[PDB]
Amino acid sequence: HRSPGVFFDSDKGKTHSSGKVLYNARIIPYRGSWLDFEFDPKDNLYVRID
DNA sequence: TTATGTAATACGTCTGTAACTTGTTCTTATGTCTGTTATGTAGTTAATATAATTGAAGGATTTTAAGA
Repeated sequence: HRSPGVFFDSDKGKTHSSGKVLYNARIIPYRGSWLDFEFDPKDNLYVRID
């Protein structure tokens, strides 16, 4: 499985019309809720909870 | 020649078998009534107590309605 902790990933420029590689961070515990922090194509940082 | 008397032979026939049928008589299987016990239903309890719940997770593409 995936080790608990924080993983920093990117979409490799395959989502938006332009390249615009978008970066996100995901924290996963052994037990509990997930947290996500993404970048949008407008260069603003957003949060997702579960 | 012809009466006579035996003998073959064909037909009734008296009786022994068997089929058709009923009486009735006894036995048994079944349907029903009744009494008793277990099952199924229902109502009530009065320190006080006053916004769940449990997960779940590397998807990748299309098409089509709402929002602006």
